[PDB]
Parts: sequence; C-alpha cells; structure tokens
Amino acid sequence: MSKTRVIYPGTFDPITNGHVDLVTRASRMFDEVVVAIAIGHHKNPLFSLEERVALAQSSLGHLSNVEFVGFDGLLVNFFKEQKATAVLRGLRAVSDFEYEFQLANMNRQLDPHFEAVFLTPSEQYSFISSTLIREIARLKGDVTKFVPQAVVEAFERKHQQGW
Amino acid sequence: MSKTRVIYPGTFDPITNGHVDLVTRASRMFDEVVVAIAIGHHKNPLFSLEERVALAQSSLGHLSNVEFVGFDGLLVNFFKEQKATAVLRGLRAVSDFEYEFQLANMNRQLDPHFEAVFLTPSEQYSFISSTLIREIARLKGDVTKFVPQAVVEAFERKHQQGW
Amino acid sequence: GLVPRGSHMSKTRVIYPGTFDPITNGHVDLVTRASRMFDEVVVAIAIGHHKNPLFSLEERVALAQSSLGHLSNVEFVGFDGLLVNFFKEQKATAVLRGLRAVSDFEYEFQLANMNRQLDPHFEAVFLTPSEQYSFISSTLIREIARLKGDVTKFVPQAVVEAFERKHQQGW
Amino acid sequence: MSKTRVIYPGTFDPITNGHVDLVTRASRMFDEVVVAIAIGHHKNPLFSLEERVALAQSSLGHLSNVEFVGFDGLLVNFFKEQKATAVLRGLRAVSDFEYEFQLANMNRQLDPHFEAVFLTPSEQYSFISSTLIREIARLKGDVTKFVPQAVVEAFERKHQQGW
Amino acid sequence: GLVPRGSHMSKTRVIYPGTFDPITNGHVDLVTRASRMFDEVVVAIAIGHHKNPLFSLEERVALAQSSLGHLSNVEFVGFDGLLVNFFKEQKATAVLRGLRAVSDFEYEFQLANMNRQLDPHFEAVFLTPSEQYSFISSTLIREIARLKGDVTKFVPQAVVEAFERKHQQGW
Amino acid sequence: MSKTRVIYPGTFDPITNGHVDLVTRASRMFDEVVVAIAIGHHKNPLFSLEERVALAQSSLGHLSNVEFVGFDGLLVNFFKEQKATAVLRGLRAVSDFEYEFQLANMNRQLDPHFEAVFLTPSEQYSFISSTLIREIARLKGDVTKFVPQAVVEAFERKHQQGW
Repeated sequence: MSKTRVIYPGTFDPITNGHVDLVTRASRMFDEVVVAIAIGHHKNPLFSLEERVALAQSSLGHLSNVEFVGFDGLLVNFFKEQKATAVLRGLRAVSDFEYEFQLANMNRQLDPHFEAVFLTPSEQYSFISSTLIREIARLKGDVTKFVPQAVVEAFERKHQQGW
Repeated sequence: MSKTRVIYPGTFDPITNGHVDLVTRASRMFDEVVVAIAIGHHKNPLFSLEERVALAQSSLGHLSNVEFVGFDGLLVNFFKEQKATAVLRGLRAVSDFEYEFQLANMNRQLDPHFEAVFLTPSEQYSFISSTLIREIARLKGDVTKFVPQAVVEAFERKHQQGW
Repeated sequence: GLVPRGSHMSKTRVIYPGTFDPITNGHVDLVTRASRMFDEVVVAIAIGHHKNPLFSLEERVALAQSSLGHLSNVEFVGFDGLLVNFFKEQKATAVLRGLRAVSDFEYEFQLANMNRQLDPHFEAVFLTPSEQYSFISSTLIREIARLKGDVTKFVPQAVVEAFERKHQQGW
Repeated sequence: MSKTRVIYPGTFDPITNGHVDLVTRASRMFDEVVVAIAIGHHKNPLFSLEERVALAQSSLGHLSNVEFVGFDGLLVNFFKEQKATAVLRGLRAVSDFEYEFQLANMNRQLDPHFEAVFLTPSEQYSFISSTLIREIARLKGDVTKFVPQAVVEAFERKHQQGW
Repeated sequence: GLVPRGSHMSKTRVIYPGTFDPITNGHVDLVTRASRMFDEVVVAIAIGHHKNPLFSLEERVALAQSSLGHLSNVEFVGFDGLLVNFFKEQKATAVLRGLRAVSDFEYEFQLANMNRQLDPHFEAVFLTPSEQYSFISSTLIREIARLKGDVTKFVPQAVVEAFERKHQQGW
Repeated sequence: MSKTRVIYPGTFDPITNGHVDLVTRASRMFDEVVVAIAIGHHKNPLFSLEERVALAQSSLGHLSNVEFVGFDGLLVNFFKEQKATAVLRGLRAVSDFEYEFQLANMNRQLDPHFEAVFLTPSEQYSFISSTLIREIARLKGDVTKFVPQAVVEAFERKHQQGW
C-alpha cells in the first residue's frame, strides 16, 4: 500500500563488511533503507558520530536507496518519526537472538506498530563484529579483510593519535 | 523488478495462532505472501495436506495478498519457481535459530539469490507450536485459546474418527 | 503467606515427573534435594506413551521406591495423560524439573508457559544438577548397560540388579 | 517443624514488574522470602541502596511473608547467616541459565548446604529487565507498564535532578 | 621423562567415530585436518545398531575409502559396541568429534564426561567445521537427496553416484 | 610426521585447577605445549604478566614438555612465529563455544594454516573460571579447592597489600 522503509540501527563503530553485506541484501528487498547510527550514549565509542557516519556513507553510498542518519533517543520513537515499516537487525549468534527477541517484544509494548525483521550473515562474514574488529586493530592486527578501505585508514589515523 | 513476494513454508500441522500472527505481520510488509504447506513426506503429519491447506485458507483468507500452496519440501526449487524475493521463518527458540541459520547458508550455496528473513513471535504466541498443540489435543486438552476455530473443529473430527 | 503455618493447607506438594527408565543417581540427588525444601514430593512416573520404555511402569515404580523409600515425605505414582491435569488432581503446589542442558531449559521454559495458560495456578520450579551427576541420563545409562558396560557408579544397586535380570531375559 | 526461608538476591536497580511477579510466586511456595538487595559491587547502580530498598518495600510490602535487606559480600556467606533453605533466581535467557548453573555448583563447593532454585518468567514479563527499563526511562520513554508506581515516581525525581 | 620422538610409542592415534550415512564434505574436511595433526586417524563407522541406516556398513566403508583414501595415514573400519571399549582396543590417544552447533557441544561435553567415568584414559578432542561446511550433516543430505534435490555441492562424487543407485532401487 | 606444538593462550589471571587439567591432558597428546599468557593490557589484569607466568610455571613445571611465555595477544601472529600446529582452547559453556567457533573462522581467514582444537573440561572443573575465582577471593572466600597452592599465596599477597 505504501512503499517500505526499513531502519538498520547500530553504533557502527566502525562499519564492517558484515554491515555492508546486510545493508546490500536489505536494499534489494525494501524500497528505502536507513542506516541509523546511534550516538551511543555510554558504551563510549572509539570513532565520533561524524566519523562513523562518514565511514558508513563512503562504504555504502553506491547503493542509491540507502540513507545515513545519526540518532539519539529511543529506537521506538525514531521508528515512529521515520514512519518506518520495520527495524532490521543481523543475528550472528545465540546471544544476539535472545537480546533482539526481548527488544522486539519490549518495543512492540511501547508501540504496537513496531516491527523487527532479522537477517543472518553470509557465511564469510559470520564472525565479524565491530567489537572484535576493534580488539584486533587495537593489538595492531590487520583488519583489511573484514572492513572497507576507509575503515582501515581510520584505524591507522587512530593509532597515530595514540590509540 | 521490485514488488516483493515472500514464501512462508511449514507443515502447518495444524496452523496455530502463532502462524496467523506471523503471516499477518508479514502481509503488512511484503506485496505478496505465499503460505507454502510442505506435504511433509519424511514426517507423517496428523492432518492431510488438503486438510492443512483448508485450515490455512480459512484462518488467513481474509488477507487479500496471501496465497496458499502445497509443495514438496524442496525449498530452494520452490523459491526459484515462485520467483520469490525471500523466505520467511519465525524463530521461537534458540534451536530454531541455529537450524535456520544453517539452512539459510545451505540454500544460499544452492542459489546465490536465495534470501531468508526472520521474525520473532510476540510474547503471547511464543509458547505455541503445532507439535505441542497436537499433543495437548490428543490427550483431550482444550486448545481453543491457541488455534483458530476451524482447527478446534478439525481436532474434534479427528477424535470422532481415529485418534 | 496468610494461611497459618500450622495448617495442612500451608504445606507444599511438588510433582517430579519423568519416565525414570530407569531411575539414576541424578534423579535420586534431585529428589533428595527437593525433599528438604517441600513438605511432599511425588515421584510421578509417566507410563511413557511413545518412546516405549525398557522397564515396565511397575518395575520403574519399584526401582524408585527402593532407591528413595528412605525419604519419608516421598511418594511414587504412575500417571498417564496431561501433566497439567495430573497437577490439578494431585493438588500440587508446583512441578519440579531438573535442567541438565540448554535444550532442557528451552523446552521447559515453553512448557511452563503453555501449562500456565492451561491452568493459571500451574507453577514450575527448576533445579540444576550437581556436577558429579550432570553427565548422567537414563538414556545414556540404558545404552551403556545394553552394551554390558558397568553402570554401577551411576545408579542405585537395585537398578544394577534390574539390568542384570534384563540381560538374563535377553534384554 | 522446619520453615523454609528463601533468599532472592539481585541489584534491583530498579525493581520491575518481573521481580514482583517472581517474588509473588515464590511467596506462595516458601514460608519466608528475603528480597536481598546487593549493594552492587561496581557496575554502580543508578539508584542508591536506600532508594532500591525503599522501592522494593513499597512494591512488595503487601506480601506479609516477604522481608527486605541490603547486603554486600559473598552470597554464600549471606546464605549461611540468614539460615536460608535456598537461593531463588529467575532465568530469563540461556546466558542466565548457564551462569546460574555454574554459580550453583561453585556455591555448593563453598558450602555443601547451598541450594539454588529457579523460576522462569511468565511471558508477559519475559522481556522486562532493569537494564532495559533504565535505558528507556533515561531517554524519557514511558515505563509505567513495566514497573510499579513508586518506580515511575523515582525516575521522575531522577530527571528533576538531571539524572 | 618422555618417550623419544623416534619411538612408535610417541605416535598418536585418533578415532573419528560416526555412522557416516553417507560421508559428506564436512567429514572430509575434518579428517583432512585431523590427518595433519595426528599420526594415525581411524574413520570408525558405527554399524548403527537399529538406527536403520540408508547405506550398508560395507557401502559406507567403501564411500569413506574412496573419499579419503588419498590420505595415507587414514584407516577405515566398521565397529559396533561401546565407543569406550573400541577406544581401548584400538589403543587410541583420543576420539575426535566435530562440533557444528550448540546441541552438538552439549551432547559431546556430556559424552566425554561419561566416557571418562567409564575409562579414565578416555580423551575427546573437538574441531569446528570450516565455514563453508558448517551446515552439512548426513541427515540433512539424506533428506535433500530423498526429495531428489541435488547434493553434489556437499558430498564427494562417489556419494552422488551411490544416491543415484539408491533412487534406481526405489528410494 | 613432524612434531606437534600446540599453543594454549589465555590471560591466566590467575591460573586455576581448570587450566592445569587442560594443560595436563594436552601434554599427553602433543609433543610440545606452550602456555601463552596474553599480557592483556586492556581489561587490565589483577596479576602482573610476570606473576602470572611464574604462577603457571610453578603449577605446571612438573610437565617436562610444557613451556611458559608471555605474548601480546595477537594470536594468529604468535601462531605463525611459534610454528604451531594448533591452538588449544577449553570450552566450558555455550558462550565459549560460540565465541571460539567465530574466532577460529576469523583466524583461519587470516592464515589458512591456522588450526584450533578444543577440549571440554572434566566435570569437577567445569564451574571454575579465573573471573569467578578472583571475585570469590576478593570477598575473602576460600579458593583453596579451585587453584594451586601458589595461587592461594598470591591472593594472600594481594590481601596483605589491601585488596
């Protein structure tokens, strides 16, 4: 009836090839995909919101139906303001499944129009998370295989600034 | 190029209020939803394919973008013949998550256009499964709260016959 | 907590259902632990429609009685039909289940919610096994005994003897 | 002649309708229930111990066999000093199940009279956690449906103090 | 106080037990990896007492041999009875099992502890499958083949042919 | 036919009877076992690297084919420099299984000669972790049953300095 708009929220600290694959797949199935970068009040992020947004834009801007927005506040309010059809999340592991199952039910209690749909990662990206990529990079491991080029460069800048 | 058609496969033996809720939710997000009832060769289902199809049609036929079709079970071929955008599955528990994660990866190896999207049930349906409903009904427990009216009647017919 | 503690009606009765085919030291430990916490424990041996049992109901009940009859607040009863009806007819306070693994946790979480939908007075409490019994299950004990492995460390004496009788009868 | 006394330990930061339901259920099965509010060694809790105790008392004081006590130190020592029959914990998710399975075995090694009994939440509270309620309230979402009245008011006081 | 590396008694022998009904590319990858780490690998095909396997023991052994016979330190043997006795008679260093999923992890964790109770020299080592084989099981391959799906991507050539023979005989 | 050299990495903060059992078991199966203590800079450790290495050496030095070495954390580089056959990890619980499954796949992407083999603990050690042992010792619980003697003494040194 209305054209579909899906929100893909996260901290994207930084964006990885796992995120890229999910957004690519989502962009084939929904009219509009909003990459929604939570400022991340607490759980302080390595990269600034601005840096995170720019890395997302550079990594995914080739997809013409994808938008990039920073947000703060509640997911469920952002959902309503965006007039979204659903939220999209990736499920890598059992702990993700459990957490998102709970969140979807809480958010649906907060707004009965809330919806959450899930994808599972492609096998070659199944282990990739931002947290793990940060840990490898922090120990000066090479993360080139797992993240876009701009992210590799951003990590190099971060080391030169003493992280 | 860009209307969406999603397959919701299962044995639906019988359909439950959980299935109804997932199909209803899916019908709001995709242009077309195909309720695909696997004949279930490997299993011996309690209800015949014809009975299962009829129960699905009666429970969901009010949704004008939902179709009902029997099929063999071989999901990836059915996906291709239906020119589907994705397969939809509900994930009730951790064991479902693991099994479907594997199947999605296997199916994607068989057809790189395969896609699988997942929904998690609302908490008032999270405990309902067909298997469990069958066991309760077999021991003449009351399943009225968990299944459509037609399903209650079908169970009554089954008692008057065998079972 | 409004009924006076002297009263029969303040007392707790818990059902511990299972097929007990056969009872193992794991079951004995759970019943012993439960018997310290509840006034009455009912070892409720499901006849086991489906998944046909090695030992008869009568044999299973007798093995349970021999293994646990020293606990004076434990009863032993066969049942068939729905757990939730048995719960109501026994006037139980709760059902007790042991959780050995994640798949148990999962299944029982669901069952408790279904059973509570069927009867709003239903309750389910769970114990986890002590680490010395965590690897024991009846299924596994049967398989070992069938292949004439030694199960003496895992089951009461009477169960060892029952397995010996079973071999003498051509399992 | 022996009464049962069960300890329900937690940080209760704040107490939620989930906790209320578990304590209510436990109070029907044991002679005495002790709501034991751990000071919360690190991972500092939004509400003070005193505030948390008061919220628990107001939420559950209608149950005449329930007591409220702050504690610090090892659970197993608290258990012994309270002459408890068992500790009660709720199991929301697989990660809870695994952690408590381990803790029960460790605590039994520390004191062979230790016992731990578990309840699973009813489906209408399965999605509630304190952590999540805090995050929602912080972003001025409405938590009225998930927590007692006094907790709503306590959150309002916290906002008026700039959180 | 170690046996010298020249000695036969420094050598490792690992048993990889299963029903291999049929062998899959998942099994092949695990045996290949294990063959690089242990001096001898025994592919141990459990007859599958009352499991009613699709392929005969002889067929299963032949398929394993054809799929893995290029690895010169791998042997192929049928067995029946208890794993722990087979372990002892083979003078094995360990049993090897693959862990695909959480349910595998839990089951094998338990079995290793039970088997160690039966024989304190028992050992079990685990590998996780390579990502491209993570979903593959014999059970699943059988279900796909039964519905005449194509299993060529997941099993060795000989297994594809064996399935074709099975269809020509009505399966 | 080459000799086998297996790395057992961790923070060993401190070593426990669980670690001792796994190393003992591994030492029976491989020609060489390297207890590899990650310095662990972030997620800072209670015991110094030097102390951790010495506790490992005292606890396991009776096994003549076991070596003790500090390293940075970057496992896949350490693997290559050590010319290792495999990495060994213990899997205590489902969360360990999932995390290590992912790490093995990441590491294999980084180096196709990477291998990871897993043991599961004996049931008498299944509940022991360093994290938990630290917490118990900190709250003056007795950890004698779970750790080597030297580790008990190390905790006493820590108490004498006011921890």
